[PDB]
Amino acid sequence: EVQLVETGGGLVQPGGSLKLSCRASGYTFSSFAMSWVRQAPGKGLEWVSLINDRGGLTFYVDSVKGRFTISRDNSKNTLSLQMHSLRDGDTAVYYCATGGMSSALQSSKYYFDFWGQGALVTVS
Amino acid sequence: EVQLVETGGGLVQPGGSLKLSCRASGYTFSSFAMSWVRQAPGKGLEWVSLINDRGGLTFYVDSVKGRFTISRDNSKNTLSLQMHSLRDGDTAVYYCATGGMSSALQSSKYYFDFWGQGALVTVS
Amino acid sequence: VQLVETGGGLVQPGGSLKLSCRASGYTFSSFAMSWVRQAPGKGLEWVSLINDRGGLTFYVDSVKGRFTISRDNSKNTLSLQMHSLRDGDTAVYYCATGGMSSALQSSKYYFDFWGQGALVTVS
Amino acid sequence: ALTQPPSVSGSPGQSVTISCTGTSSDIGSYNYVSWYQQHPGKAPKLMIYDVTQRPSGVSDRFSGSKSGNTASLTISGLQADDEADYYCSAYAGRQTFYIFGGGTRLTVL
Amino acid sequence: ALTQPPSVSGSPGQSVTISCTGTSSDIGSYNYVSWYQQHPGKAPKLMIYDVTQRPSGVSDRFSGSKSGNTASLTISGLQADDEADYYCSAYAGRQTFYIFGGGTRLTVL
Amino acid sequence: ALTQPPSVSGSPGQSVTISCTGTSSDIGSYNYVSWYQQHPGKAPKLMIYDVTQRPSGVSDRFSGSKSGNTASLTISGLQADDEADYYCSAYAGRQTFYIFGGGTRLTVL
Amino acid sequence: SLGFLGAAGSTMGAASMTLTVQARNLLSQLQARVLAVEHYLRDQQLLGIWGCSGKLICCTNVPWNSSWSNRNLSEIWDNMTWLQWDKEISNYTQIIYGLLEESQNQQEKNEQDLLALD
Amino acid sequence: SLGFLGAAGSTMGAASMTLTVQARNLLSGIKQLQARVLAVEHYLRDQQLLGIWGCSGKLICCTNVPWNSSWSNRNLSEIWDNMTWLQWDKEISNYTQIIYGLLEESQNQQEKNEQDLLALD
Amino acid sequence: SLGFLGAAGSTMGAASMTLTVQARNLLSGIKQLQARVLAVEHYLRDQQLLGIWGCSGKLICCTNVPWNSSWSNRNLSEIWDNMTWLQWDKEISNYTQIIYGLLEESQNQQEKNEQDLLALD
Ligand SMILES: *[C@@H]1O[C@H](CO)[C@@H](O)[C@H](O)[C@H]1NC(C)=O
Ligand SMILES: *[C@@H]1O[C@H](CO)[C@@H](O)[C@H](O)[C@H]1NC(C)=O
Ligand SMILES: *[C@@H]1O[C@H](CO)[C@@H](O)[C@H](O)[C@H]1NC(C)=O
Ligand SMILES: *[C@@H]1O[C@H](CO)[C@@H](O)[C@H](O)[C@H]1NC(C)=O
Ligand SMILES: *[C@@H]1O[C@H](CO)[C@@H](O)[C@H](O)[C@H]1NC(C)=O
Ligand SMILES: *[C@@H]1O[C@H](CO)[C@@H](O)[C@H](O)[C@H]1NC(C)=O
Ligand SMILES: *[C@@H]1O[C@H](CO)[C@@H](O)[C@H](O)[C@H]1NC(C)=O
Ligand SMILES: *[C@@H]1O[C@H](CO)[C@@H](O)[C@H](O)[C@H]1NC(C)=O
Ligand SMILES: *[C@@H]1O[C@H](CO)[C@@H](O)[C@H](O)[C@H]1NC(C)=O
Ligand SMILES: *[C@@H]1O[C@H](CO)[C@@H](O)[C@H](O)[C@H]1NC(C)=O
Ligand SMILES: *[C@@H]1O[C@H](CO)[C@@H](O)[C@H](O)[C@H]1NC(C)=O
Ligand SMILES: *[C@@H]1O[C@H](CO)[C@@H](O)[C@H](O)[C@H]1NC(C)=O
Ligand SMILES: *[C@@H]1O[C@H](CO)[C@@H](O)[C@H](O)[C@H]1NC(C)=O
Ligand SMILES: *[C@@H]1O[C@H](CO)[C@@H](O)[C@H](O)[C@H]1NC(C)=O
Repeated sequence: EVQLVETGGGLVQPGGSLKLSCRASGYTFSSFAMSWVRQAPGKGLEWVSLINDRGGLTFYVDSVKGRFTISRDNSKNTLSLQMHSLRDGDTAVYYCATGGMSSALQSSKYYFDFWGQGALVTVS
Repeated sequence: EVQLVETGGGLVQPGGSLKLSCRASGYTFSSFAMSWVRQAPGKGLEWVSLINDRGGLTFYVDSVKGRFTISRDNSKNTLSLQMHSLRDGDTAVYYCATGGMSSALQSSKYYFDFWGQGALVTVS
Repeated sequence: VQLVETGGGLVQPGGSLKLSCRASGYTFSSFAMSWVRQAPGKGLEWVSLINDRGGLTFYVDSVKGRFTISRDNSKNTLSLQMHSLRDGDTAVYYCATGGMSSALQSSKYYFDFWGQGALVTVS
Repeated sequence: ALTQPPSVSGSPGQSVTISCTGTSSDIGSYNYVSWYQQHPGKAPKLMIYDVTQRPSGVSDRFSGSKSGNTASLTISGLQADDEADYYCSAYAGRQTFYIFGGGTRLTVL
Repeated sequence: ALTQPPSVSGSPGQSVTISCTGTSSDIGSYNYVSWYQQHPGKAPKLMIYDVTQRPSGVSDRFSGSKSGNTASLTISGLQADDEADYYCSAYAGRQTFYIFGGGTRLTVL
Repeated sequence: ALTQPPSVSGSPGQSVTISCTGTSSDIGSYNYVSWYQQHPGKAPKLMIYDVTQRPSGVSDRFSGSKSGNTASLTISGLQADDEADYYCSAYAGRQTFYIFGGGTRLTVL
Repeated sequence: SLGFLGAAGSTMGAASMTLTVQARNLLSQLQARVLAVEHYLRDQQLLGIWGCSGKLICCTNVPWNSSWSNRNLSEIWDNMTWLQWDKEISNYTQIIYGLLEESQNQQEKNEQDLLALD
Repeated sequence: SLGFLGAAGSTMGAASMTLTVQARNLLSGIKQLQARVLAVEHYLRDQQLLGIWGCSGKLICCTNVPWNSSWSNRNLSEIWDNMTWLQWDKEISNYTQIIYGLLEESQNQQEKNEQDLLALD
Repeated sequence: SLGFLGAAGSTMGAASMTLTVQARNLLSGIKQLQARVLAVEHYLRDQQLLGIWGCSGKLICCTNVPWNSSWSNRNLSEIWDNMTWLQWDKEISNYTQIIYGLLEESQNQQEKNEQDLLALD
């Protein structure tokens, strides 16, 4: 069974910073791309960032290109999203997800096949 | 000096599709780039699309890049323009023309030279 | 080090004006050069940058279709030709060294030696 | 960039459709259109991908289609945990990777 | 895009100048300015290309000039040079191939 | 793009600071932040570059720092001759080379 | 790194990451040296006729025909080795190379025209 | 389609479509070995000469060196449509080294400009 | 214009302007064939090594390998302005195999990243 567990932070101040650490198990970590998807409590789902399986390529939405860094460690099976300069509008649940990209030799997917539990990130 | 004869279409609803075509005679078709130029009934001329002599390169205005496809057949001496998602604002007389860009080994043009007789596109 | 601009004002906006700058006291061909705008009632604005060889020129968007910057490394001079000048372009234009280094030198990204102003008016 | 109607409902045993509308750069040019089902208090799960494909373990009651610049999720019958917030998602090229629509509440009357 | 005079006029036996102006990316940076004659009810035909040249088959008394960001068509004689909008066109780079702007409904009274 | 509050004042023997505010894409991303001191009628002579460095030929009472998306100039042994218009300059990138704030008037009582 | 040909029995998606190990062993009695140089130059010429001049992994504009091999990528790259794949598509290799040449020729003319726009 | 040198008598605009046909035939006891070494050296000298011009890996390579009207005062409608490559090669036997020197210098300037732009933060 | 190796005693910044002068002199009974074959083999090994690094067709090739201060702690004002290439070669020869390995690995990672970027529809 594939499981993704977010172990990141909670409440931060405006202008602060934090990281979200996502652990994964039940599959080969280095074989799948991963992502973080945002959902405000009163809004629908919003994609924020994705990282490839090897970790060399990262992609972001325009609003976070200068604020968010996504990285992964394939030896520790750990995904890490570091967020800086958060605003009041960024209060949301951030879901760790697996899928959405493949490194050309596997198959075409463009979908998110596994989702985590959802970390709650709030700004005072 | 040369003859260009367009074949038009009828009345199409908004959101539909329409194919225009143009036949060439009196010159070597494969030696010249061809273009399509639009003229609304009460306005002036507007360039819409340009295709080179081999058909490999197509250029469009921004407003039609996701809607119009220009195609060339050098064996039938035939041009076609397949328009999708037409709106009432696209009602106009469309002309096919010989001129525009030249393929690097020919003298520079950047002008339209020979014109057809026009074809009407009416959108409800 | 000295930088001496040659220039003057202009009448009948829409014409063109050639400004120049002579350098002394240092190797002209070894440093990048720039022109910086300062309106009498405003702060400093960067306008143009040319590298040490002269092959690379950079401009702000508002003057990309108006200003041409060139340099002559034999006479140790700059030449800035400003086309389509408007009344809003009245400012003191300073000749300055620096702004970049050509990959084999330590970086700068600063302007150390400044001129005395091209004293350019538009009427 | 994706608009879908809210407040979708139906009786047990009846079939429903949930539409999703985009432009030529989101739906018309790509077959990478997917649908997710999120229950309140739970993370969303993948239900439909590649317009007509299902993940393993998902029953054949969920299907779908695409036409023009629109797509539709077809739910044949209604029962049990079908009542949920559904979302459409589409690939939007290299500049914007994924675009999601708003939530559609599907209720079983 | 390209500004043209508001349909100038003149008597038969006199000449007119029809201006065509734009910005540095339309006129100032390129010498590829052309003029077309479109008789009502008929397709346009090429009259002037490359600012000063005319194609074979077109009579004289049609010429042009360029200065700064302004190009102009000089028409002399007006010997039944009936109203035909006298459109100008210029090449404006790879992103904007051709623009025509408005027109000049020259009348010969 | 840079914000420089005006009307800074002080007295001989006391320290003063002049702030400079930018954004995450310029001050945060690059360390190429410089400060100039312009006396009326004089060229804006360079005083500080690379946040913490000074050129040869100036007093060492001028210093500075950078933190977050802001930067500052500090004068310790303020002199009566330091009444001048100070400017903050920063490298913005390859598409936009340099950004400046407004002039900061420093007066000494 | 496994060494020269050490990935020969590995799958294509694993062996494709060791291309430089194979490349460095192609250049390093006179008839043997000249023959090795000629084979290296013929392979580099074939790469230069295509657009793959300086690359070891090169993506082209030739679509894959299902008549050459109808296997999906989950079998070619994850299950099959380069020796088995090379055996499978030997009969079509000379076809594929020809199409690659044609594609580059069209591309060169298109680039020549695209750089010809003022 | 016409084979090696088949387009030699055709116009250069038409012969430009057979560059791969000509290129494939440049690479393929003591006399055999000397002949093979000589063919390799001629190929490598031509490839180095292309490489120092920034044309490595290309059969049609556009450059930024302007054409001097003194080298050949002909229009493109005459050079490309009414002339062969052999006649052109005879016509510009003179000035070939001038063109090669200008191409080498232009590529050196382009490499320095690219190095300075890539080093620009 | 200093001739072959004329810049050998010039500084590295000045000697880098003569890369084509040295490059064009690298290409030009059984004793002479052995000499010619060895010259060709050395040229091809250098060109293959440049190709592996992603530097094919260029004389000045910029890379993504950071400089390790342990290889040399000199700044640009010393390496390029007050040092020749011979002295630099004497200082760096202990570390050139580490640099070559890093260049090869960096290009392999770059090729995989480019292939994955070109696989996004
Ligand atoms: C040989 O096969 C085994 C079975 O999975 C695999 O683990 C091993 O890596 C293979 N050998 C090589 C050199 O790839
Ligand atoms: C594949 O090859 C066959 C062989 O005749 C051809 O008919 C077909 O069109 C080819 N398909 C593609 C997609 O190239
Ligand atoms: C590829 O085709 C084989 C047919 O033998 C099939 O078993 C396999 O599941 C296919 N791969 C995928 C990813 O569906
Ligand atoms: C594909 O994988 C199966 C796994 O059982 C193996 O038996 C088969 O030989 C593989 N195919 C090839 C071509 O090696
Ligand atoms: C390839 O050719 C060989 C003989 O040349 C033949 O035995 C084999 O069946 C062929 N394979 C295919 C797939 O056509
Ligand atoms: C030789 O000249 C004739 C003259 O018309 C032409 O048709 C023919 O194609 C030429 N030959 C080649 C090989 O191009
Ligand atoms: C063309 O060559 C002649 C040689 O007589 C020279 O004088 C002239 O300056 C050259 N033209 C250019 C544009 O370099
Ligand atoms: C090309 O130049 C020749 C030289 O006289 C001339 O006769 C011919 O008309 C020119 N062609 C064009 C298209 O201008
Ligand atoms: C090249 O120049 C020499 C100099 O005398 C002259 O004799 C020869 O005829 C010229 N060749 C051509 C083809 O112009
Ligand atoms: C040799 O050294 C002197 C020292 O000043 C220098 O001027 C000269 O250019 C050097 N020679 C070369 C060929 O660089
Ligand atoms: C290169 O630098 C790193 C620290 O950045 C150091 O750990 C490593 O040992 C250095 N390499 C060598 C060969 O000394
Ligand atoms: C920089 O170079 C100079 C000589 O030009 C030297 O004196 C100084 O110590 C160097 N600085 C370093 C390595 O930080
Ligand atoms: C370095 O600079 C000194 C300054 O006097 C000079 O004498 C010396 O020759 C220079 N070294 C080189 C290699 O140019
Ligand atoms: C390179 O390594 C050898 C091995 O001991 C050493 O003797 C030599 O001094 C080293 N070179 C440098 C420049 O440190």
